Amino acid sequence: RRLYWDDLKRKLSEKLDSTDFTGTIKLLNENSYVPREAGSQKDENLALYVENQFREFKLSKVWRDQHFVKIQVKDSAQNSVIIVDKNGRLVYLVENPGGYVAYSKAATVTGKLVHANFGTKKDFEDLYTPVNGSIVIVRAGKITFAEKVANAESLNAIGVLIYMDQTKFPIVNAELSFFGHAHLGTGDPYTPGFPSFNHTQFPPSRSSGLPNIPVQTISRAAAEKLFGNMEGDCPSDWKTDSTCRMVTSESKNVKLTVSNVLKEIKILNIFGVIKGFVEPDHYVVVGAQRDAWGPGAAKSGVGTALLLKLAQMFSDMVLKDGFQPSRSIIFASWSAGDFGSVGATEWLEGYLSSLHLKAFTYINLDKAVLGTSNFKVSASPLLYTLIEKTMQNVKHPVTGQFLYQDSNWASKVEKLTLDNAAFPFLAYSGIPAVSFCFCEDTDYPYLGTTMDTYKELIERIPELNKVARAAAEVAGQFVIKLTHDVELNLDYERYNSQLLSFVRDLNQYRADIKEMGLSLQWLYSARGDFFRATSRLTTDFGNAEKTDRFVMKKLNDRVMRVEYHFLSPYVSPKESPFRHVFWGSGSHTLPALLENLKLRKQNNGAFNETLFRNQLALATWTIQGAANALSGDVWDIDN
Amino acid sequence: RRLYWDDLKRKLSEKLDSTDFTGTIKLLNENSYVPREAGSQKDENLALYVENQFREFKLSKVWRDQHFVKIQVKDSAQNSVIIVDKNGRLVYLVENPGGYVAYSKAATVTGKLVHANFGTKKDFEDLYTPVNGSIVIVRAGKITFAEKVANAESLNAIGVLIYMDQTKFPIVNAELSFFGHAHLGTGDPYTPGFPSFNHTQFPPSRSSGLPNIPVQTISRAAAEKLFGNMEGDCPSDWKTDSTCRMVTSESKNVKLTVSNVLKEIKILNIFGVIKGFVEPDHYVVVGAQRDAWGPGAAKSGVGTALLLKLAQMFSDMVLKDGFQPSRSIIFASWSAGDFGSVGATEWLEGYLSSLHLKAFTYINLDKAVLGTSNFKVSASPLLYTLIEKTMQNVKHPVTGQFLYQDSNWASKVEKLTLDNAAFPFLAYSGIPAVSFCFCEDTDYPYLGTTMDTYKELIERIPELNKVARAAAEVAGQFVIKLTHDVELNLDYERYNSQLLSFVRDLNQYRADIKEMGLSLQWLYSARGDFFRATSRLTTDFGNAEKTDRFVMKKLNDRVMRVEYHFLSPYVSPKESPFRHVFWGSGSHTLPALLENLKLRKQNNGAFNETLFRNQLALATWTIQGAANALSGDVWDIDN
DNA sequence: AAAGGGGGTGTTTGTGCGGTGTGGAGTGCG
DNA sequence: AAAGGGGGTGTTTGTGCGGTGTGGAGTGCG
Ligand SMILES: *[C@@H]1O[C@H](CO)[C@@H](O[C@@H]2O[C@H](CO)[C@@H](O)[C@H](O)[C@H]2NC(C)=O)[C@H](O)[C@H]1NC(C)=O
Ligand SMILES: *[C@@H]1O[C@H](CO)[C@@H](O[C@@H]2O[C@H](CO)[C@@H](O)[C@H](O)[C@H]2NC(C)=O)[C@H](O)[C@H]1NC(C)=O
Ligand SMILES: *[C@@H]1O[C@H](CO)[C@@H](O[C@@H]2O[C@H](CO)[C@@H](O)[C@H](O)[C@H]2NC(C)=O)[C@H](O)[C@H]1NC(C)=O
Ligand SMILES: *[C@@H]1O[C@H](CO)[C@@H](O[C@@H]2O[C@H](CO)[C@@H](O)[C@H](O)[C@H]2NC(C)=O)[C@H](O)[C@H]1NC(C)=O
Ligand SMILES: *[C@@H]1O[C@H](CO)[C@@H](O)[C@H](O)[C@H]1NC(C)=O
Ligand SMILES: *[C@@H]1O[C@H](CO)[C@@H](O)[C@H](O)[C@H]1NC(C)=O
Ligand SMILES: [Mg+2]
Ligand SMILES: [Mg+2]
Ligand SMILES: [Mg+2]
Ligand SMILES: [Mg+2]
Repeated sequence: RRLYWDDLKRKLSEKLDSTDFTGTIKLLNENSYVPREAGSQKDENLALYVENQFREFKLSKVWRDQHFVKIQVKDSAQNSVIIVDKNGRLVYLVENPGGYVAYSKAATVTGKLVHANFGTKKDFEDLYTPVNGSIVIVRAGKITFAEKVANAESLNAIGVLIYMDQTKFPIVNAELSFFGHAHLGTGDPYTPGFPSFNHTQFPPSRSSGLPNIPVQTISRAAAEKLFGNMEGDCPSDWKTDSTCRMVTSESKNVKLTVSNVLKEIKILNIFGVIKGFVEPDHYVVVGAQRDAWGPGAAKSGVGTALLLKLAQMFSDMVLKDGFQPSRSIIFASWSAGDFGSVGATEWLEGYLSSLHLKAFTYINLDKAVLGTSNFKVSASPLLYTLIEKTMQNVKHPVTGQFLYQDSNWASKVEKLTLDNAAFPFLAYSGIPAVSFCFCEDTDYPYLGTTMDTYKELIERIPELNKVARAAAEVAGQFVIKLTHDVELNLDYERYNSQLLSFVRDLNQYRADIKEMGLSLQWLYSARGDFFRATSRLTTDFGNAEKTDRFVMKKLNDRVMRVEYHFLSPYVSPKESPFRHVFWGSGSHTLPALLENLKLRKQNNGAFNETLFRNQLALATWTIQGAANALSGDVWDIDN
Repeated sequence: RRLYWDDLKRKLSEKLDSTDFTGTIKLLNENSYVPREAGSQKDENLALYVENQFREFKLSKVWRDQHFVKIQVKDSAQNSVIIVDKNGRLVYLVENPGGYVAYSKAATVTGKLVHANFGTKKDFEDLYTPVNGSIVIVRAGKITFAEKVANAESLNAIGVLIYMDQTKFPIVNAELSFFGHAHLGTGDPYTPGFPSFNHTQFPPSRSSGLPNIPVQTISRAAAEKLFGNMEGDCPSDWKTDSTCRMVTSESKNVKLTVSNVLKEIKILNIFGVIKGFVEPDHYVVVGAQRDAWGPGAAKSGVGTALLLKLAQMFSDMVLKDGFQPSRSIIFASWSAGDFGSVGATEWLEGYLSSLHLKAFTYINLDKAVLGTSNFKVSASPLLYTLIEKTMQNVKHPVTGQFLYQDSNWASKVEKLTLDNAAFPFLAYSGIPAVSFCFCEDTDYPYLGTTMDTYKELIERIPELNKVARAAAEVAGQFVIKLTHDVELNLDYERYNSQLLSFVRDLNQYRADIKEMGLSLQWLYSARGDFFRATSRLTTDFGNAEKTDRFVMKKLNDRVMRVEYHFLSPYVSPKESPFRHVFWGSGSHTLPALLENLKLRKQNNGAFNETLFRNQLALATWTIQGAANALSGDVWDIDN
């Protein structure tokens, strides 16, 4: 190898030092590209610009991907929130919101309005007033809109109102309207599990994650108007405004009118590839959402700029600096990401067989520059060692210190959530995924609104160029170290900590497990067997000669199957897309098993004996099968 | 390569010429090994003998596999079939059968007895007397017992009686009792989809294929006694005995008492491996059922003898003749095969992650010598070219002619059925599977009875040694050509015929498809795309250098994914184990789509519009995704 | 009979071929 | 207090360690 890690890192750094990220973001926030709603003309214009840029970079191949998806848009009739008397007579209009929640059911609901803090399950459980047959008003944040709506609907609430409170969203003007989607999932909600291509002819199907109650986003002024008609006083545990109130007066009601209409649109996914020199059929996917409801400077402008600049720099290094990737690099520009990563999920569903054990890592650039105080990572454990090594190399954009300051950062990593485009890659496809951001201690206030302009981003983050340079540096080092080395730099040994944590959590209910005719010895043995398999694999890697391309291919295939073997092989990928037992959603996951067992502990009566027994069996054998497959040949398994 | 195909074929032939198959079968039918019911002491003794033989052959590794499965056995109380009056009073006992149907519901049912020909759906549809609230009596054969019971149960019959008629089973004595199982599936019916290991702790689960009505096998004398109390005359279209009758007299009823009890038993799967010299992690599995209800000479003795002799010959060639397999060879001795390939299916479920894309072919030796007139093959299309090449080489055991006599043999190959141990490998695991037999035009009469002794086999098939030698020759040539060549000898191009046949069958309902807002252009394009992918792969194989181990590994992996890509990625592997869209069972298969569309054509009212639309979408995209994955890299797909 | 349709084969993938009235490769009939 | 239990850590996978009353690696208390 003419270029080693040090020389290639230096080349990446000197490419970054002469890159104008601020100019690219400013160009992406031009009037020719905003507003940039999914399937619009501006979205298609930016897709064509991205495609022409990928062609200008002289990538190995540039190709398009058209999907026809169903999304919700505002009707000609305006959604309205209205205070009505006990007899339904008009009192006074509250607000005709400018924003809306996509995939909210188009319906009119009237009833009492009661306040939940954030819509989390703890907020609903610890709430004095029962939320049934009543509209719940929740504050935006701490969970996705879909989670809030699902939690409210599971308690038989007839509607949801969402607003951004002053404390958590210190926006100066209270009339600002924002956008979200209430689909508890990813992709097109009307083509669950299948690619939504013309080939399917779009059969009548409907995802179970679609809400059945109206959902509406209202401005802070509208929320204060509603609180003016309420009585209860919010608890101090909710660090919210003093104007916030709990329950509507007994002589008033709220009529929520939602009339969003489904629209079928064409979304483009733009791809470019830098084909590898040793193993081109294996690749790292680098993706960034392109669409945005408003201007989307931080929502999609920063990610698209990072994608374009990374593609340019990597093409320059491969073509001019002599960089020779062993694997390929795919640069993906997703569309319809504001509706739940629709483009990425439909691409994953369309090409699942082609991406199976070929794409071994997804890097998400969405909202990578969102602030400057903290560097936050949510990723698969396989990427923890790579992230730690990158953090020890990349300096902080503002302070001269390296990003690696906390030795225990890995124990504070948040699980990937539905709002992240890396979640479909990890939980559904079993491809290790990483999402990182430079963020503050608080959520970005303008994210998802009409004030998410480039001017606001450059005002909130002066020296945005350096922060974007640092984000592109960590992403480029990810790509280089995942693609140039003879080893994949995926740490299968990091799942030993995950299994230990699961065993420790499950040991809290040993009395409950002993009350049933069950035992934890099989899960203990599975944890030990997985550790032994990882140690065997590390010994094999150490013994193998690096120049021997065959044995290293075998070992790298064993490493690539690690994340796939944690997808549940017992649930329907159509009904339960997120089959990952660690990071997926559904009763097949380990957290669901722990939740069911905790329900048994509380003696609430909602515990399901048979469901828990099946969960324990399937989880135990999923872990044991992952260990067995990682160990080696079928005859080498101990039992 | 010191040894080429000709020299190695000659070595195999000269090893076979000095092999005593008759002696091995006679030894396996000794009193120390019969009767050999699953989980019994004789079954364990034969498992230990097989393990000691594998160790004596000096195979690379010999290992065991213990499963604890639930099977049905006869109670202390005898099952009885009784003729009763209209008031339920005893008339006279018909028979206390010596055999039974495993997994039949233990219940007592009384009602009218009506005759269906074989229990096939056509037999029930074309039957004058409605079979509801009545016991149906069917002839054994032409479909599995489970299929008969499911067909009867779907029409609300309260019980099933099975007998072997004189015409189809020319057994001299009419008192012979036989055995079967009524589980519409494979594996342990009480651990559906999961390995049934101690790790699962055996949660409360139940397969949907278990019948809910009593099922009993009765002797021919008992059936004639029952027909003596019947009135109707069977149609001449049923080529059955003249004694057969249709419907019970109006003044008589049949009381069927079944009291089978579940028993948990330990079954052993004995394995031996001959590790390859180039790609040991990939292997061909050669399997044979060991257990049998009776003596099981043809049911399990012949297959086990063939397995032992093949293992001996291949170990001798690898150790003494210099044969150097590129891949490995696994010799598997399954147990509990009489209950629906329980051992093989539980092994597949236990090690699904380890066998995934590692086992690329399963060869089934069960009932390979069952006669001498015909050579019958049921296999995956990927193995059709290998089977044809083997047939052109192997001479017929009796006549000097080669096995390949009919040029159109491939169009007459029967689909693998539930009674075959290769069916779980093909339909569930996506591993190409082959089952062959030397059989007559009629079913083996003693198969599954207490007269399936070695004496009957040697009387019915004189020169059994030569027929067993020919069966071992075709199996050994299968193993050699699948394992020695640098190419896998799997013909992906044979699925072009399957897709053409599917398109031709679907073209019969173009008017019905046009009546709905549907089109077949996507399936036509999928067929063409799959052909283009296969042609591209053949061109790549021709261009690639054989000595280049890396590119050939890549191409062979592309070939190995072919059968796996035809498993439906949209159904639950637990609820629908047989996910193969061609050879599986369920609404996800292409035959199910055709059946639904035919239901639309008949205007019966049972057609499901939404189900058919989803079926068409999912089948179209399964075929298109298989084509896309076979074509190559994701960027090389045309659209 | 005459102008246009559905139903048709089966390797050169072919899904076309609707305009001519049989024929691309294979092939009908109102 | 004394003999035996459930609950406990967290790399040397550790699932053990129940008999001693704290300790394997880490570590309580009736
Ligand atoms: C694929 O399906 C989409 C719709 O799902 C088709 O697009 C529509 O085409 C009709 C007729 O041309 C137009 O009236 C609609 O406005 C289109 N919808 C959109 C969202 O553009 C498309 O034509 C289909 N493609 C193919 C090749 O059949
Ligand atoms: C507990 O979970 C089991 C599933 O493990 C539920 O049983 C299922 O019930 C549905 C109908 O509601 C059936 O279609 C399934 O076949 C059942 N599965 C099994 C394995 O029994 C059961 O209903 C749950 N209990 C409660 C109280 O919700
Ligand atoms: C695995 O489970 C089986 C039963 O499913 C256990 O075997 C039973 O063990 C009990 C107690 O030793 C005996 O009374 C039964 O007769 C056994 N059943 C059979 C069919 O043999 C077995 O002990 C379990 N293995 C482990 C290691 O726990
Ligand atoms: C036709 O098939 C559909 C499935 O494609 C059936 O609809 C399902 O009905 C069950 C309850 O019976 C629900 O749990 C499923 O969610 C439904 N699925 C869908 C996609 O709708 C439908 O019932 C069938 N029709 C008939 C008459 O049997
Ligand atoms: C909520 O449930 C309680 C208990 O059944 C019921 O009394 C109450 O009326 C319900 N709420 C509404 C708005 O009906
Ligand atoms: C079978 O169904 C028909 C139609 O409902 C009914 O009349 C008849 O009684 C049923 N058979 C029995 C044995 O009840
Ligand atoms: Mg036509
Ligand atoms: Mg012609
Ligand atoms: Mg303990
Ligand atoms: Mg210590």
